[PDB]
Amino acid sequence: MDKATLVKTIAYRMGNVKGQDTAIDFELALSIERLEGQEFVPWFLLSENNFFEGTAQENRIPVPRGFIREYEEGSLYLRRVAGTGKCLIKKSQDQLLKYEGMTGEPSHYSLTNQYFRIYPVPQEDFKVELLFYRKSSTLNVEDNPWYEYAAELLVAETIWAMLSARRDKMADYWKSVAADQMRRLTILDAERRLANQEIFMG
Amino acid sequence: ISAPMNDILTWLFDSHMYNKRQIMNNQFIGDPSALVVKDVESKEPGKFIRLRPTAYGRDVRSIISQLPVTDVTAQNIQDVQVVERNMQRIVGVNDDVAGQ
Amino acid sequence: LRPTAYGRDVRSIISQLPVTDVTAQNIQDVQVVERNMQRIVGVNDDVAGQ
Amino acid sequence: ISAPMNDILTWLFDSHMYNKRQIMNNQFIGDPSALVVKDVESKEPGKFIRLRPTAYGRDVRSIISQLPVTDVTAQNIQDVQVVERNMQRIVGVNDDVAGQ
Amino acid sequence: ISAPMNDILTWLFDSHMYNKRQIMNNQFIGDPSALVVKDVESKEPGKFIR
Amino acid sequence: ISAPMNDILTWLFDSHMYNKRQIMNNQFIGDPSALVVKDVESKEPGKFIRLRPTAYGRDVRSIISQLPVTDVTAQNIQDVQVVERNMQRIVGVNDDVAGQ
Amino acid sequence: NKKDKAAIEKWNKGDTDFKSLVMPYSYAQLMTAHAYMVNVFLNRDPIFQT
Repeated sequence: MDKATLVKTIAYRMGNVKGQDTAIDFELALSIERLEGQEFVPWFLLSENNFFEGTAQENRIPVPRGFIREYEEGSLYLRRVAGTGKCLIKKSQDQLLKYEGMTGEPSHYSLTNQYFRIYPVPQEDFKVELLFYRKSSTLNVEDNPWYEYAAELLVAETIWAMLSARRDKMADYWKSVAADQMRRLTILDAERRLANQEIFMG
Repeated sequence: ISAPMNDILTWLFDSHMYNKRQIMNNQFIGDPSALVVKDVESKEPGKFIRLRPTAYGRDVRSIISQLPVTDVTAQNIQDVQVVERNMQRIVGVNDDVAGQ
Repeated sequence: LRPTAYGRDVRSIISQLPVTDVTAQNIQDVQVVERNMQRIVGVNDDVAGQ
Repeated sequence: ISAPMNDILTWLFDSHMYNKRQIMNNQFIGDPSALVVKDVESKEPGKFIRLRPTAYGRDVRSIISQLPVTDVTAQNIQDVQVVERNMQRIVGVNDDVAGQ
Repeated sequence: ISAPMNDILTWLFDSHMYNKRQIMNNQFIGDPSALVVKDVESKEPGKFIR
Repeated sequence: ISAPMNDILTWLFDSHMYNKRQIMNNQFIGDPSALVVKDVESKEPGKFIRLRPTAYGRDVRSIISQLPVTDVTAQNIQDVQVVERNMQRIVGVNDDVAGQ
Repeated sequence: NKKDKAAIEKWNKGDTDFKSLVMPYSYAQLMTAHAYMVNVFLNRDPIFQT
């Protein structure tokens, strides 16, 4: 679906409302903003490979712009000039204070709020790569992913907001509908991921 | 003279061996969704297989368990011993009957 | 477990049928009949002797 | 003459050994969230693994446990012993037959 | 001639020794909040952890 | 020649001994409020530890208990015995080999 | 092994840890054999006899 069909469907299923059209757009943007803030991150918010170049003597690497989380089946990889690389390992900061002053290529990291820290402090310019989840507004894709893949969740959520202001009791119903849609969306994510995968112990 | 009995012995051995082959390997049955996979597949000595968030309250046993297998054809050994004694009796090379 | 069964408990689904041979005690009975056979023929006989 | 049998012995030893390799290491399954991690990773003799602030009131027993593993291929030893006796019989170097 | 076997022996010993090293130390799991701490850390013979 | 091995023995003894030092003493865990204290601290042969007035009706079993401790490093003894046998083999002073 | 350098460091500090080794068995057997041969041939009183 697209924005026009979304607005038309939201207006139709809210009681064939016709006067309001701008509030629907406002609460449709706010619905996406609210959904991005919750704990569950769908698969379509995963970014592409991004590389960062940094100066010598700074261990702090700022977090990418729309960072929500770090991809679990992903890693921070150092790309050496020759094209080879190693995967850096995450530990807590307390655990990485032994290394201050030991010298070499970077080998470990910690995330502390807004900064990735490379504790084996490089003495020369480096380059790292990362895969992570991002807010949509920052994705480099043609249309909002949400519109294509999670359209029903979006409609219900928008309706709740609009109705809650008018004080209808229908709202709770639409919140339950949205909760069911999100519950179903979570299962697909797993299925999509776990498809054609065989697990061996050890 | 002993051929009929020898066969009974080969049958017993082969059956036992074929049933062991099919089931005696360590294997596990589990729910793929609840765990982070790369962790399952590591042989390092101490390793924590981290559960994904949803199963935080589930009985751990339920998530991964090992299938139980038993060989019921493992007692064929007592039967082998009888047939062999009976074979010593027909041929008479080292026999029970002469003096028990 | 298959997708449609993602949340099920593993223990319930598969099990091995239990089997027992009740005719496996015929061995004690064989031993008696053989002793009785030694008595009729008298080749290696329990009688005559304690 | 004995090669057919020897080969059976090699198969048994190899199977047991491979199944051991796969599952023996001691590993634990657990919920990452409930505990403070650096504590888990210490080998000091007496150490209290503290529950994290968000889990201050939880019961300790539930959070971490060790996966149970068993080798079902560990009884292949009785079977080895039989095949070896059978091998002594064909060759006749140290043979059960001829003698009670 | 014996080299191939000797190795199998070294592997067995080393694995065992490495797995013991990692887990065989007495350690406890607990809720920090419920107890007065200095009490936990005393080796005196009779002590009441309040 | 044997030093690499001896050192393994020293590590084992020391580990066991340190883990014992830490946890062996007999200690009790309890609720201070429920009992009259001077009573707890008496070594007389027969003594009734009275519940305090505010706890007059409580069940006695619940209030005080002894923490359970075990030494898991107490089996290092079987391991010591193996390493010693292996040491007799390298040096050859009292050696298992040459003899059945 | 990689883990070994750490262990050596502990030992220097005063502590104890596990450093790896290769099991003796094979050596013992060679040595037992060499002895058989020395006794049979060399330790005799005449050695070369006619």
